[PDB]
Amino acid sequence: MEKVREIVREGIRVGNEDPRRIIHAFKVGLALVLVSSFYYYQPFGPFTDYFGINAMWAVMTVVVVFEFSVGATLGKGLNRGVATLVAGGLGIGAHQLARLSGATVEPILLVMLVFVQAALSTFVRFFPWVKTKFDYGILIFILTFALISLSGFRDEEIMDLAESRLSTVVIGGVSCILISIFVCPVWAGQDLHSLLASNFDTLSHFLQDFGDEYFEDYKVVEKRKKNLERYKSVLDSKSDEEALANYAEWEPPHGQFRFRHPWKQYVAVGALLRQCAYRIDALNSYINSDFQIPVDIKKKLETPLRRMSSESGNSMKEMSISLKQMIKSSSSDIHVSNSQAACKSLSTLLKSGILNDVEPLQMISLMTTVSMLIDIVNLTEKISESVHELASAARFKNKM
Amino acid sequence: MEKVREIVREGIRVGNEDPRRIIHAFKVGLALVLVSSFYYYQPFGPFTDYFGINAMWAVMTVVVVFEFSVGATLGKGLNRGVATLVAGGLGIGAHQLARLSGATVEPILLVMLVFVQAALSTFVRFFPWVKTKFDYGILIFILTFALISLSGFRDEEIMDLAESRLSTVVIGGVSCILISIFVCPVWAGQDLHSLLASNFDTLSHFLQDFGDEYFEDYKVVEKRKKNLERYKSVLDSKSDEEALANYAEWEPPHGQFRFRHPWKQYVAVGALLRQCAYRIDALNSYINSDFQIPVDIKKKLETPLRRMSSESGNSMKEMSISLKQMIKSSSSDIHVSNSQAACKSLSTLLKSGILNDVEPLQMISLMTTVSMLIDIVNLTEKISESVHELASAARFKNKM
Repeated sequence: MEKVREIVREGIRVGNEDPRRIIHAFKVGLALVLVSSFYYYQPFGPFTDYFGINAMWAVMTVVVVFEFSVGATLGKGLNRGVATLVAGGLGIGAHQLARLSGATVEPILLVMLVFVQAALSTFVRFFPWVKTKFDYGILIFILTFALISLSGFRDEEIMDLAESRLSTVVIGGVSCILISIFVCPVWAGQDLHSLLASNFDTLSHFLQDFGDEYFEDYKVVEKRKKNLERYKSVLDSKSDEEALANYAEWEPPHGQFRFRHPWKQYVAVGALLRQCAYRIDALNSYINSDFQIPVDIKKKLETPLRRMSSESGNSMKEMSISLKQMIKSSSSDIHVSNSQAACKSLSTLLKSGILNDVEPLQMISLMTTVSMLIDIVNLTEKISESVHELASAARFKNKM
Repeated sequence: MEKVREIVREGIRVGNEDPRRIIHAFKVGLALVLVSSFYYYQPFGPFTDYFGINAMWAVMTVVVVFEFSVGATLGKGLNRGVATLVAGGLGIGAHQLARLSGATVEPILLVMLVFVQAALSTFVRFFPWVKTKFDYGILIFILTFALISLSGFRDEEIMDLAESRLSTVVIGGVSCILISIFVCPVWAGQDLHSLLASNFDTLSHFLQDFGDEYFEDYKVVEKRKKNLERYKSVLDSKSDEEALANYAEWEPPHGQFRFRHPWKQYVAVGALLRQCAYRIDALNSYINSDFQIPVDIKKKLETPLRRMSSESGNSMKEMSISLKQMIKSSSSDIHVSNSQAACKSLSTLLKSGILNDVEPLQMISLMTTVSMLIDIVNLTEKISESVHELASAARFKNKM
């Protein structure tokens, strides 16, 4: 049980994190049973079934194609479909050519043609473009060509083999797509939105908590995690955005995400958020440092830093709220202009030379924090306007 | 041609970048032909071949298993093997149970058992551990179980189906592994080393070029790229290290990488390098800023910054050189101790209060750069000792 206790604790962890994993776990079985039921009771027309494997290949297709998102299954399905089709055309042709050649030189030319096309496709699988969109496609290309040709089958049982494999791929993939679209869908574009909104939320949290904390047993450790991992989640979430983007470019236009939709913008805004998290990471590194500033000097500058920090955090919150609800807004304008005014005020206060009573090491630490905050304000401005452009160029809801 | 000109330019780009992609492109075809040649001319013993698909499944295995690295193919091959074996045991058993049940309630219990095991395995495919090591394994588990059972085959043609699919998977995978190991190998551990060494190299370059540049039409843009992307390559190279690590934990102990080898250390050193690149990124952001410091004040502090920058860069170069050749060294010691001395010297020079002639905005910029450099020195110390521990705990060549 002790290993079983371990596994059930981790299983229920993954469970309560997200129930859609459970619903999808059932969707797979539902699609499998649906397909096998189609092939047991022929609904209207019994096919050739010349080899007796139609059911085997339909189930192999369904297991291999079905993925989590809706775009993912749509992509694996479309790739598998078109790839098997074209590879079938070429396989039929090449085997006809081989029959044309001779009787003892048939296998040798079959070998030659398989070698050439397999080598060339494998080398195409190292491009960047194909690697991001259609690696499974080129895989099935190689697979199906060598499947059709190099099979030790007579010259007459190929005109049927291709149609068998092709029709099976079609019907299996279509079952997977329809189940995934119309049972309890899991769209990737929506997940990308909520991921973006989670990033913005976490940053706003840190900014407020910083405006509180920079001027103050095991609970220290709880708060340490409450600061560290909260933002660090943004730093290690670049491949996930990049993946949800590739999947989301396949989806069909559902409820609120119209057809021509700008995902590349979502990844660009991702990059900007990543830079803001770099800066925040430096700030946090100072919060948990060893050389520590006397509180009085930081209190000498509490005020403008307070405004800048709090107002940047409010602006991030406004962007998150306006995005997670796909609603259009303009509160970011005032909540960023206030921070600009606070920045110029801070510059003027620095012009007063009030810092002429401090040892320069403390000057190192304090001026570092000042610079980090200033850079964050500027980046928040750019993010604000970029997100504003994104929303406008996507037809968000101007109802407010 | 114009699209073809486009594609040939990109093809030759990917080509000249790395020729091992071409050699591997040929390795795939060589393995395919080898397998089909085995199944055409039975070398010693003709199998049952009761269904006429042994060649089809052998080629499907070879195309699907073969990957770039050596660890990758070894992993996909081992997963496919053990998974098909265990799934075969269960499929045989369950179909016997179904025969035990009845005659018209056979398909229903078959359905039930497939549903249960498929659903459970799909839900196991959401763990973290299984997701990093054996996702293909659980995939083939589901695949082969439903393949064996839900196939519309009589109760007597299963004792042969399992052995057919299993022996085919074995022989195909073994051909792929042997070709990939003994033709012109592409190890993943070696790639991880050279990736690490490339990271260290790029950082050293930036440090030297910074010690030159911080105190100075289209050529500005060439140098801008020569600074930006050089280090930015380290920032977006976390998933690649993480992937080469998973692949490298499968490889067999070849020439210089002994059996028990510490890859997790290579990823940890990766994380530390990533932090150093964060700092460097802030430095570069200041280099390309708009508000610009008058040169004279920076010249007031050129000297200790010069030593610190140059010596950290030299220390990084020493680590890279000692690692890329798997040779052991101790030049890092002196080349880091010199930087420590320079840091204390800089602190003392700051104690002279020489900075009492500067407007505090310039103080913001200058103290920011000072702090970045100091933090980089400290991180370089930690990286130095961590890499030193790594080398020692891996038995590097103490010949110098």
